[PDB]
Amino acid sequence: EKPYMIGANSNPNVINKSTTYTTTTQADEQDKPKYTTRLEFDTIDMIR
Amino acid sequence: EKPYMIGANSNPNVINKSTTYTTTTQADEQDKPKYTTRLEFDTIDMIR
Amino acid sequence: VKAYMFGIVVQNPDTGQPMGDEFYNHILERAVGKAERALDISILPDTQHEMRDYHETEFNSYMFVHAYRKPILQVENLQLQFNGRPIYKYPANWWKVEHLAGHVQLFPTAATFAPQMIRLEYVSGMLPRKKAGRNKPWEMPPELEQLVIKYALKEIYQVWGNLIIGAGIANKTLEVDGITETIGTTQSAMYGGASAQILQINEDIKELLDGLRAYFGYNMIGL
Amino acid sequence: SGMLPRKKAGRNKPWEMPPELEQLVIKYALKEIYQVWGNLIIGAGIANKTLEVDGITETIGTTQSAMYGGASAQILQINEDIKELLDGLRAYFGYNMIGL
Amino acid sequence: VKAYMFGIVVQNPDTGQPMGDEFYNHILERAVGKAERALDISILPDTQHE
Amino acid sequence: SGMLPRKKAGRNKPWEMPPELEQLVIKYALKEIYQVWGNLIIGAGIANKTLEVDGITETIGTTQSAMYGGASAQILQINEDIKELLDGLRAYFGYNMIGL
Amino acid sequence: ISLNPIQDAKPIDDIVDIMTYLKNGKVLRVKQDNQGDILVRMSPGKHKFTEVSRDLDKESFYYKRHWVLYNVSVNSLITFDVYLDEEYSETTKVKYPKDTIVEYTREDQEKDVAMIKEILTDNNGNYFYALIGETMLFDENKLNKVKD
Amino acid sequence: ISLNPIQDAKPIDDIVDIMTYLKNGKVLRVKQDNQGDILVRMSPGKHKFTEVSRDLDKESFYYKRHWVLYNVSVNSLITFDVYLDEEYSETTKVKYPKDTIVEYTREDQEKDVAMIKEILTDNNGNYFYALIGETMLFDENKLNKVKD
Amino acid sequence: PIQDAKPIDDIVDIMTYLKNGKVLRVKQDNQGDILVRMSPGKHKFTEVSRDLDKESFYYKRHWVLYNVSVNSLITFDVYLDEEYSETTKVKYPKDTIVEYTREDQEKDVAMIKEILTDNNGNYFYALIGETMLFDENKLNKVKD
Amino acid sequence: FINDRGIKVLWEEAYFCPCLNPDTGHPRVDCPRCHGKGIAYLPPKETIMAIQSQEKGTNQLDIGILDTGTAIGTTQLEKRISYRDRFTVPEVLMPQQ
Amino acid sequence: AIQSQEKGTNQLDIGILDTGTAIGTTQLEKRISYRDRFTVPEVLMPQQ
Amino acid sequence: KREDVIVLQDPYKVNDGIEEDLEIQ
Ligand SMILES: [Zn+2]
Repeated sequence: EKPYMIGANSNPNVINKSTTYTTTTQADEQDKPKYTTRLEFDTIDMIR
Repeated sequence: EKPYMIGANSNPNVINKSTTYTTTTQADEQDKPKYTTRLEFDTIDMIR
Repeated sequence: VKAYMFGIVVQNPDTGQPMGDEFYNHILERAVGKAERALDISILPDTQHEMRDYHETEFNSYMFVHAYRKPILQVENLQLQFNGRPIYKYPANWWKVEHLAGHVQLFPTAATFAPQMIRLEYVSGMLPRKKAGRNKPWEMPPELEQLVIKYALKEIYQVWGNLIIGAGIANKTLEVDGITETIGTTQSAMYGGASAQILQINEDIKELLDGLRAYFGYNMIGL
Repeated sequence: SGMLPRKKAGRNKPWEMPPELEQLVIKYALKEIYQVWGNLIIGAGIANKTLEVDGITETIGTTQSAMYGGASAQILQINEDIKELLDGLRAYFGYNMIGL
Repeated sequence: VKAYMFGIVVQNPDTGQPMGDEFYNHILERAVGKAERALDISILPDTQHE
Repeated sequence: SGMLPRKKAGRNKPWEMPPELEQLVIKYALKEIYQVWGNLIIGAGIANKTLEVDGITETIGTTQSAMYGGASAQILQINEDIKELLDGLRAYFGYNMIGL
Repeated sequence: ISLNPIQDAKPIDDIVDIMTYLKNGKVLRVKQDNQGDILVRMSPGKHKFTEVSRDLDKESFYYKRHWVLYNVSVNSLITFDVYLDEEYSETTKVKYPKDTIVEYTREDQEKDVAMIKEILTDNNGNYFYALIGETMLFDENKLNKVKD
Repeated sequence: ISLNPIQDAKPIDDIVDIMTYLKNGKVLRVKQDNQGDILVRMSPGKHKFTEVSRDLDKESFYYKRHWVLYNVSVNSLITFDVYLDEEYSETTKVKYPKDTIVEYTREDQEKDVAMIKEILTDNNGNYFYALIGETMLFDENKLNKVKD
Repeated sequence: PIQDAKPIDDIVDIMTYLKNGKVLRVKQDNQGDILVRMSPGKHKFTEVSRDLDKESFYYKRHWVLYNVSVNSLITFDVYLDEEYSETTKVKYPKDTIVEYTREDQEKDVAMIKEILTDNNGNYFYALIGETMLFDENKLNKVKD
Repeated sequence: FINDRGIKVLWEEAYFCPCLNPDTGHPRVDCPRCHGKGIAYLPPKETIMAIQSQEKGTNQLDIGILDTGTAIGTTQLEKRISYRDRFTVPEVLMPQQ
Repeated sequence: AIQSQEKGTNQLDIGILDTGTAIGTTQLEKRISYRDRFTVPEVLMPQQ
Repeated sequence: KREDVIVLQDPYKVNDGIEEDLEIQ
């Protein structure tokens, strides 16, 4: 009903942000994938 | 007679597909060819 | 749609999800809708309640009427009214139709204009084709099936073309410890990833669409 | 004045919204979105880059260019569809006439 | 809109913040306005005193 | 209405199908097939590639390009034949006339 | 003139209840430290096996989650906090969750630390905080967190 | 309302019958493990020699097979299954061939293993399976295979 | 009957016993048997052992960490380590492909449904789809 | 990239066996953990790794023939290999006589 | 900046020994001296 | 470096009961 307006910003200020270090752990994980094109040799043509 | 329509898919789902390993065997085989252009030196021009 | 994309799978690059059937239906509904305007048609069967004005020149011409939506599968009612009361309802056998053009004409047997005098009810659409390579004029031609498909594919390729590599990445190469991998895609600063196929689909639609307007023909109205 | 939402699939009454106006507005919206998203793929104003450190090297060439922006291909295809979509829809309403 | 952009996600590179629905609604409202001008139409139900 | 299959080689009666309509429909079919097959030669959207591992290297450059698809050459030659084939066949039927 | 209190997504500590829910087939969401947040599921039908999906949102008619077979580890469950996917949501990412000790300024200009026992929200989406020993509900800006 | 049973392509084990068929000139099809499926033939006429073709389809008016001379090995025949080309065909690549032991669910909710003795097909091209000890013919989805 | 086997059905019971700290025995396919255990102390994590024999003054088990998969537990058979029996001296193991003849002199294949014995040591076998008992000779061990 | 060009390989970390003699500082000839070698190993971890330059360098000496050569490998990210770690590639078979 | 980092191991009668070359590049205006010392808290090294 | 002077057997990996190339329906 009411018009949709941007309004004001909400992000607060942050100071002295420290880096993230990957934590060592013996526990298992799952490796986040990327699905995309694969490159391969033309082994048949290599035989030729 | 009836119109030719695509219909539904038939491929089932498969999970945990293992790789194919070429089997070692002393038996003979035949090497599947590819017929295509061949590159050669111009030996006559090499003589020149 | 998938069949025409045989060998291509539309999948998110960052997760294994393929796009669902619902999106295809949503696109297909807009593909058939776009076609319904692009050739002025009503394509799916639907019932119409139509009021039309009285023009003397057409009325004397056996009560000629040009339906707003075509083809006309059939006509249920054809009545003349003055203030909502039917002044005269014609016999069924009198009136006759031209299905494809939608002309409605009356053949009686044994100011110069007024608004909304007559009332017309009819069903606009096309039936699915019963037999291969053939269609009745009241029957869906095979080209509309392919045309609507090609319209849908224009949308699907517009989506898929962004998922080829990365996001807006044309050329790449990685060189790691003497390993080397290198790719150059169809994406370019002045051409989109699927724009090769989209261009070919335009060349296909232009041949198809023009050839089908010849089946329906040009519109005409007297003045 | 206005249009009711479409009740039945693939159909609309004259008093009823054709699905393309829905799609047309979507495509006008996407024009703005791609005009935003095209800037953020890699930094800003970066067309070509290559970086080599300690025996590992990478090269990337973006769709960004001096002559055209990174999303320009998507926008230009959106225009090609909108023009067809809009020209066809104008035939549903027709030209405007007034006596004088 | 997101469906049409399936597989593309937009974020502020300096943060983890993707644009909220507020922007989309705002854009969509001006888009439906633009289409309403592109054909001389009224595109939402609205009473008129003429 | 329609046409009978051709009985004798290289010949047709007016009530009989000329062999080119058979060929013309074939060429229209091949347009769709090549529009499919052109996508599947190498991955998708890949124009150029080169790969080097452990002293063995390979480079391939496909017919794919930003401006034209991999099968575009075949399609464009099919069009060149269809236009000649179709223009010539229209002379067998001729133009349409109606009085007014 | 407000909205009723909003429950926080209770982490599950006992492995036994986790396994019982999994056997029941209810979805689980695992916060992996290294590689983000993932969903975990038991395959339906006779061929029982664990499945993973990174389609990290509530299931919707227009957004159907895709499940990949994975050999989820017990240690992963134990060391990583796990939540029921019916609860864990973007609805309320409150800066000061329930049971968190926070520092608040009292009217006598003496800073005190109290544990948040109840949290609710209002029309504007604000986060009203209830602290033990006081009835008046504080606001986001007034409070402060003390870490370590 | 069905189609009569379809014979499976019997593999040939005895070398003697293989050689006899070859001498008669009947075509043979050899499933090589490493490099796919090939045809084997004896040359017609006086100049006898073995020939190979990879034109791997039934001979047709529009598709004539081309034969290359090759020194086919006895060991190749022995170690590799060989079929008569008149039989081996795409017509029925049944998931559970004849004489295969398959696992089927009985009405008493007890899984049993039985050997397929007869297989047939119907209008839809389905694969009806006959199992020893039972008269009702099962379907593809109901059955299951156990390997090793 | 014979008391040489007491397999666990539910994985929930397995996890409950692991919480109690009791050791488990987990079979494998064409591979060595495994023992599984929950580590004690502050940090809880699974541990495994390739050894099988009982602990003694002359024999001690070795334990190491491993990311055990629930798939193995749910699929493979599991027993309590203390109550496991090494072998039941029968020709055919349980869940093994066997061949027999039906009442109408028709040959049929099946798997062993139950392993039984009398007080004199004579062993009787029951097959799937066959309520009656079969002699050891009447059965035939099918080759893989 | 690494998952693409690599080969599946089992990564097992190395650690000195407790069986080392406390006085001489050299290992027992035979024990379950290490078969005479003074270094034991942990359970394997499935991993994809790239390998290059693989060499079967043969030295013929009075003691006999000996197989030793250099092979250069490249790992994934976040993996911290240690000295005398062990890898085995089931896929690849090597002829010996 | 640091490059070419090497954990060169020498096995000798005295025992194993870790020694290797690492090449670094500083900022401007910094005048390093012989046998200066650096430590990188971020990077951890495994030892046994 | 290759393992010739001292040889140890392949490590005892823990197997999974998931059948490889498993049909799903
Ligand atoms: Zn030792």
